[PDB]
Amino acid sequence: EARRVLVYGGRGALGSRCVQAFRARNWWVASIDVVENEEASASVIVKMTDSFTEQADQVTAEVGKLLGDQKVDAILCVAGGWAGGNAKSKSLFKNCDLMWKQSIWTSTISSHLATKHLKEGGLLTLAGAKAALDGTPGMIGYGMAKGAVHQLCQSLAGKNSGMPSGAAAIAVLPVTLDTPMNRKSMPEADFSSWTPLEFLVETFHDWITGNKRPNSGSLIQVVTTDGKTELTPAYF
Amino acid sequence: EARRVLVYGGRGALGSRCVQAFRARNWWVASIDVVENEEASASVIVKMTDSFTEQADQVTAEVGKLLGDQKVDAILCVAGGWAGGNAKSKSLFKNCDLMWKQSIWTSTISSHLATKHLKEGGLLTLAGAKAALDGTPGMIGYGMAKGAVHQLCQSLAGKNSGMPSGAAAIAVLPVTLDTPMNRKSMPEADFSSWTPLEFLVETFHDWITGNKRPNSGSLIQVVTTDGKTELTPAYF
Ligand SMILES: NC(=O)c1ccc[n+]([C@@H]2O[C@H](COP(=O)([O-])OP(=O)(O)OC[C@H]3O[C@@H](n4cnc5c(N)ncnc54)[C@H](O)[C@@H]3O)[C@@H](O)[C@H]2O)c1
Ligand SMILES: NC(=O)c1ccc[n+]([C@@H]2O[C@H](COP(=O)([O-])OP(=O)(O)OC[C@H]3O[C@@H](n4cnc5c(N)ncnc54)[C@H](O)[C@@H]3O)[C@@H](O)[C@H]2O)c1
Repeated sequence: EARRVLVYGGRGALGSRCVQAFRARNWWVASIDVVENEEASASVIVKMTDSFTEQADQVTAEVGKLLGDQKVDAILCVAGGWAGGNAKSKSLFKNCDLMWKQSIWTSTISSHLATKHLKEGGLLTLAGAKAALDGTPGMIGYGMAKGAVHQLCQSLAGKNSGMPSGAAAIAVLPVTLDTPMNRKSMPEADFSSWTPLEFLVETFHDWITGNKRPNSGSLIQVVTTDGKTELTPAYF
Repeated sequence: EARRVLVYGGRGALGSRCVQAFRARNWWVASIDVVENEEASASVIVKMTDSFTEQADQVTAEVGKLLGDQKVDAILCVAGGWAGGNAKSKSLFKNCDLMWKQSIWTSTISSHLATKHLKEGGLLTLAGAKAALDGTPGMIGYGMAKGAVHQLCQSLAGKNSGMPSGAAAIAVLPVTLDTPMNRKSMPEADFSSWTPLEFLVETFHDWITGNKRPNSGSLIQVVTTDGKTELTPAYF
């Protein structure tokens, strides 16, 4: 029960799969990323800038003009990426900068967009990390970025957060996704423990059409063992 | 047991009290803030910029030149500030931008500085928020900022985070501090539930000189009831 979806990070591995999948069902899908998705119904290009407010104002304004008075069924915030490094790393700063822009910036704008354009009873999905439920000594930036997302998910389920009535804010907490990039970069790893993209797509679909949707403010761990994926709630 | 301290946010309410207090004991104290602290032994001025890596590289380089081969007993990261707003707020973006720069940026550089300049058995203090242990619907940015700090504290206590041997990473989680600004801005509030600055200063002093120091990765709630402050551990 949905025909209007926004995919934030629409050109990423997951995001791309979503656009394709929803377009195949004849849903109207807009992709919001640093580059265009010609497969989407519409594309919003995020401006590359160090200025958060400049980027945010730009996306908000453009989505505003694109939607008009139309509300969407869901906003899938699937933007992110990974970078490692401990506190001593020479690349700490560069990596932190990137991690913040990919996960914190996107999560924040998404949240704002949800308050303005999500239908009542609609869905917002955020991208967290199972690893970020604890200290992440070998990946400072990433852990911090994802931790903040987790926290934000809590805020949105609270009274007077600005979320539309009956809408839900849900964070997905994966370990590793099965992507060609992951495959090339971790060639001798056990792919049988990586989550297929299709599994998430099918899950999102369920959540949208009212099937098995968890409460707002839920942190859902996505863990794959021997090619079988399971969903397990985690508490903040 | 200390004579060398760095205060990050050295010109803030708390930070200022620290510099004064440690200088009074004849300790060498450097203040790192957006403005100079003429009361400190030394002052490092953070460059105002939207570029995280530009700001970070600048502080790191300058602290490096200032310290040389000298290690410090402690780094008190007391930088922050507060801004409110739900997800629907028109000022969300502006407020988020500020919250991130004051708490996330500072916490991150501080952490990096600790790995390079903290003595073994030294201390790093971070500034969190009791409120950020849950969803903060009325203060998105703040909650996110402080949540990330909490998470980072966890990372630094982990194996191979880059922290010097025996040093500790401790986050302080206040409710409200007794500041003249708070007083002017919340005039009919119960000041008897606000934490005196001196209490934190005395606490920091204890932590530095080895008295009653909690484990690394500790989240210490600071709660004042009827002018009596108490320290209570919280778990991530
Ligand atoms: N792949 C994994 O192993 C793994 C493990 C845990 C979590 N995750 C997460 O799940 C989500 C989906 O992962 P993925 O594998 O599809 O990621 P991806 O790297 O393949 O795709 C992320 C997308 O985000 C876009 N993006 C980055 N910053 C952006 C901004 N400011 N505005 C707009 N778009 C921006 C990128 O351009 C890219 O298209 C991400 O948050 C990712 O971190 C992935
Ligand atoms: N005052 C309260 O009621 C209250 C409640 C909870 C937490 N806290 C926190 O405890 C810590 C001490 O609080 P305070 O009352 O002394 O804060 P403050 O606002 O009075 O001082 C913070 C300082 O941080 C500096 N700063 C901000 N961004 C900076 C950057 N990028 N580089 C350097 N310096 C930067 C500011 O210039 C200011 O001097 C802060 O993290 C604050 O958020 C305060």
